Amino acid sequence: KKLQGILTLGNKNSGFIRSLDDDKTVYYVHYSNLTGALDGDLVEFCKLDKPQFGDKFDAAVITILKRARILYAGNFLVDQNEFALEYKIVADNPRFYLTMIVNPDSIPNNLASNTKIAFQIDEYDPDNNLCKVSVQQVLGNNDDPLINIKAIMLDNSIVFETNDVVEQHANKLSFDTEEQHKAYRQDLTDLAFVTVDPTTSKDLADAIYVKTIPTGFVLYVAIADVAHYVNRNSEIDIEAKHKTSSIYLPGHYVVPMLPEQLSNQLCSLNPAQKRYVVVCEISFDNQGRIKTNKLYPATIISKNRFSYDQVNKWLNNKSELNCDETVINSLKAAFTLSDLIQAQRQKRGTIDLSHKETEIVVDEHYFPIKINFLVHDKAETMIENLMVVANETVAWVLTNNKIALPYRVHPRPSKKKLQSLIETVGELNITKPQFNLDTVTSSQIASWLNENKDNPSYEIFVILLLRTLGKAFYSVNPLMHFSIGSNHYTHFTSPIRRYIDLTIHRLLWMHLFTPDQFTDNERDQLKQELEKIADTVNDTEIKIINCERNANDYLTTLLLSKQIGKTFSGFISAITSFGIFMRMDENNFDGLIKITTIPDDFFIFEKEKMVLKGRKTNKVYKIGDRLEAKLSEIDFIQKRAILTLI
RNA sequence: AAAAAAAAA
Ligand SMILES: [Mg+2]
Repeated sequence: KKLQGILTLGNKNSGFIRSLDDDKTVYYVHYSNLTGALDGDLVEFCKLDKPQFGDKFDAAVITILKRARILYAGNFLVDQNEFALEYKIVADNPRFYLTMIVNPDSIPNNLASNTKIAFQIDEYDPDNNLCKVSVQQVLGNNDDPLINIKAIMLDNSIVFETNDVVEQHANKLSFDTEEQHKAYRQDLTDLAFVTVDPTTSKDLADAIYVKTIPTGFVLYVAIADVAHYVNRNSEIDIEAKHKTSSIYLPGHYVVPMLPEQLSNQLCSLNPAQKRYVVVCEISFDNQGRIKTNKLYPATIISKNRFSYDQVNKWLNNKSELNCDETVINSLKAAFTLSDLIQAQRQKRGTIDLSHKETEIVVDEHYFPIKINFLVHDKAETMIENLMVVANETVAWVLTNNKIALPYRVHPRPSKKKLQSLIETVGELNITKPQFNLDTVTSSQIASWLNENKDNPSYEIFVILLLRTLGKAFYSVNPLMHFSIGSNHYTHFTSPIRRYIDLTIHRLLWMHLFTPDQFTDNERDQLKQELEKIADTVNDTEIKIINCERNANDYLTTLLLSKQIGKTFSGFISAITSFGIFMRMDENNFDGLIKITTIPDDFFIFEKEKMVLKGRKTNKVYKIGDRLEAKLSEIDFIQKRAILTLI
């Protein structure tokens, strides 16, 4: 018969097709055999008669079954030649390789050159890779960095435009004063809950209070009661389900999963306002082992809105925070519990995969200024520990009550991927591990990292381990979370900005808090949808991560384009057939050193060790080597910084 | 070129 699979385009816009079969078989397809297909398209293909060159079969596309996109971002150009106007579009995406004939009836008379637009394909000629396109949206000035970020979101299918019906529905909502007197809702408004968040955030989902008892501690994790305001399958909910999460882009810019009157006002646990929450209350003994837990709706008043910067500076006795003594005692008790919890998590097995992370600072016109390294201090570590224990507790409560739910899962990595990792890292003098590769535990990977922290190449070690370990995702099947270290885990603590957390809250309400206010058909309708919700969230998480990486590259190469001629030190992060990727120390960005212009020899890529070796002199470039290199150009088409060795 | 845990965002 005929085969079917998804096309992925890479270097030079050749690529491969991943079949939909059981084996997920991979076939190579050269540019010349794409027959009009674009990156991400689902295609029908045939396997060519020609004998396999090696590695895998080569393929050709027969037809396109379903396009990955309907709109594409691009730059519109107009010029006058003779007495006739000429239109051109240059697609933002370098994998959009078709030559475009612009339908003139789609061009407003007032559309000026160098305007970012979105277009659709009206027709295509598979034999010449030329197509007719129509402008569908005018986005704005092509030189404005914010317009390019919005184009990137559009190119990744990420909704960002205001939805007028949804904003009007959200503006109708208000605080129901009578909800707090419900018998099922515990009044906790006297307790000294507080919030600790980055200084600029206005969506505050979580508040904490920790009390000491003679036998140990009681922790209160209060999470904004989003399900109270957002009814399932309402206009607001449907839009939230489409987004699946809030998006945070550089420089301030947030696309919220929920509109602002909810995300930053009615649900945000803002200081001094009465707010409805769902509380996970956990009592601990003096060893930090969970003794009991209860979940229940409540009312709170946050007493203080703190930043991470404020709490960390207070920790080092440099400055101090203006709050009641009950808050001070809760914060001190929260830190004691958090250090204690951290110790219990390491004992049970948990993999600390921390590494360098960055953010891009932009000015008032969205132009990038500099790159900052992020820190993850005690206060951020403290909140993280309390949020993890609540998430894990809720996962177990729902499982124990036999309620189907979406877990946050992370499977054990395969034996083959680990062995591949082991060989790669031996050239970096990372110890060979002693554990069994089929059975290796979280505890054993953590110990393995530990016996190597002082190695100069520990940073790239963690990078390679992170790729070996792979993606976490959501699943209704009760799979383990290998890197966190638990057999059951979910996302409960952030429903203002993640749709899964909202779903978890709904499950709590419908099965445990007020099952009597819902019918069995409501419970079964949600149960039947869980796997589709997990699928959409997983698919959209990929799009968001790709969107962030596009924006990081666009903004970082735009910033470096003004620093041509500076020399940067760094280390080799990857070796490819077309050259070396070097990660620059000062900005954590990978630049490309093209193979052809490496000095002193002619270098050949050898896939065996993933090195470049010089045909004479035996010079070897390998992953991890320290380098110094010159910034020679910015490739604005592919958004790669190109470097030359010094 | 390829890709990633956790947490607050
Ligand atoms: Mg928070």
